Amino acid sequence: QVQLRESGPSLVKPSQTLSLTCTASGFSLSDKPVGWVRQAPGKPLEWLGSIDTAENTGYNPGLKSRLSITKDNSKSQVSLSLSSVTTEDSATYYCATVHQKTRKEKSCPDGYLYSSNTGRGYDCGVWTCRRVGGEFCSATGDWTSPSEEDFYEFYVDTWGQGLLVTVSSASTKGPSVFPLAPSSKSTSGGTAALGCLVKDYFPEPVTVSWNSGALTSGVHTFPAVLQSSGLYSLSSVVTVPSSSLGTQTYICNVNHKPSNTKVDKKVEPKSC
Amino acid sequence: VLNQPSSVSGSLGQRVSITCSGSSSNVGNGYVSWYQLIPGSAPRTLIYGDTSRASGVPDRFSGSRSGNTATLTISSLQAEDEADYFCASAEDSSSNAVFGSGTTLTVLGQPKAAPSVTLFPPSSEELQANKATLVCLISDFYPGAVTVAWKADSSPVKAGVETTTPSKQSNNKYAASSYLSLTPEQWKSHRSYSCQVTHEGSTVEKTVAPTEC
Repeated sequence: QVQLRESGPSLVKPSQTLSLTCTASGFSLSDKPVGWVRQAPGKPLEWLGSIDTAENTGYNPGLKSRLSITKDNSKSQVSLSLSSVTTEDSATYYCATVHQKTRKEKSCPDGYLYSSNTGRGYDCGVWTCRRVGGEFCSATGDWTSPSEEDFYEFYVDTWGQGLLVTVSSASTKGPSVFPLAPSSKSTSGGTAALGCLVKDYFPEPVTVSWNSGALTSGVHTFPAVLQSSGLYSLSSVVTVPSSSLGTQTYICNVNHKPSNTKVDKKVEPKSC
Repeated sequence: VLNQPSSVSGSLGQRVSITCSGSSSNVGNGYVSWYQLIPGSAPRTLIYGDTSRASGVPDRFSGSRSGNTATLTISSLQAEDEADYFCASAEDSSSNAVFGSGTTLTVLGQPKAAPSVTLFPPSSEELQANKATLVCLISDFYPGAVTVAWKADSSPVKAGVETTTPSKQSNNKYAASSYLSLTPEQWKSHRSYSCQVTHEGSTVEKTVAPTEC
C-alpha cells in the first residue's frame, strides 16, 4: 500500500530554513513523482513543488526563489526546504504522489474536426481540420490547419498524513495536565462525563486518548484555545458509567510530540 | 486562485453542486481535480481529469466542466459529506498547480438536539498550583451554533473567557468548550459561578460553588 510520512520540526524560528523529509512506502521513487502541498490556518491549499522520476523539479512560481526539493531513490526519501520563513509560513505540510503529464497534441478549432472528407462524404485526400457540415474540400471557410497545443495533466494521487509546522520566535513549552473529575451533582444518571485539562503548551498539536486507547466510548478531544500568553489549552472528555466511579480507574494519555512529552494522568473521583 | 463559493448547504439524500471558476490557462485547459478535506483526516482525492472518479470514491460524486467552470456534484447527500472541498488545475505546466478558494459543505436534515452541559470547577491540584480554570464542556447538540455566557454570583463576567468554535464529534453532533480563567482569590471571593449555554432559544445554566468540593 502507498503511504507517505512527513517528518521534521514542529517549531521553526523566523528567518530560518524549514526543512522537511517525506518517507515513501509501497512504491519506488523512480516510478511516481512526489510533490508538496501546504495549507495555512483558514487559507486554501497551496502548491509548493514536485520532483519527478527524471529528477526534474517544478515549483510554485511565487515561492520558487525560496523552495528547494531533492530526492534520494536509495533511501527512498524526498526533502523539501523553504528559506527565510515567516509567521505566514505556519501551516500544515503534506507530501503526496502526484500525476503530471504534458501532452504535445494537435488541435482543431471549435466546429472543426480532423478529417479528410467533407460533410457529404467526398474524399478530399489530405487530412486537415475541416468545418463540420462543410461541403467543399478547399474553400476558405471550410478548412484550417491543425494548431500544435500542449495539454497539461495534473492531480494529486495519494496524500500523506500531514505535519503541523508552526513558525514563531516563542519557545516550546510542555503541557500541564489536570483532572476534570465528576462530583455527585455532575453525573447524568447511569453515565458521567470526566476529562483532562491540558493547560499551557506550545506549539500544537496535542492528542489525547483514554486508558491507552481501550476506552473509546464517548471520547472527544476539543479544539485548543489560544490564551493571551501565546500558549494553548485543550480539554478531553469521556463518558463512563456512574456505577463504576471509585472502582474502575481512568487515565488520560496526553501526547505532545513538539516537546517529546507524554503524560498519563489518573482522574480520580471526587469524594462528593 | 480558482473562485469557489465560500460555503454551500444541502439536505440529506438530496443533490448539491459546487462551482470552480477560473480562466482559459487552467480550468480552460481541461484537467480539473477535486479533493475532499474532512477536519482531522488527510486530504482525499475525489476527481481527476474533469470527470474521472478516483479509486474507491463512490458513484455519488460526479465531476463536470463547461468552458472555464468546473462543477462537483454530490448526489444522495450523506452526513459524512460535511467537509471542505477544493478544486485544482495545472496552469502552463504540469508542475504548476493552482487550487481553489475552497467550499465548506453543510449537510442539513439531521435531528436536532439540546446540548448536554458539564461545568467542572477548578481542580484541587490546579488551585494548589496558584491557578484556577472553570471548564464548561458542551456536548451532543445540533445545529452547531451555541452562545456561552459566564456569571460571577449572578452578575455577568466577560474577562478571562475563551470559547472554542463548535466542532463535530464521532457521533456527528457538535461540541464546544468554554474556559473562565480565575485566580484562586477570585474563585474564593464570589459565592458561585455559572455557565449559560444558549442553543435555539433555550438556555441551559450549570453552576458550581467554591463552598462545595
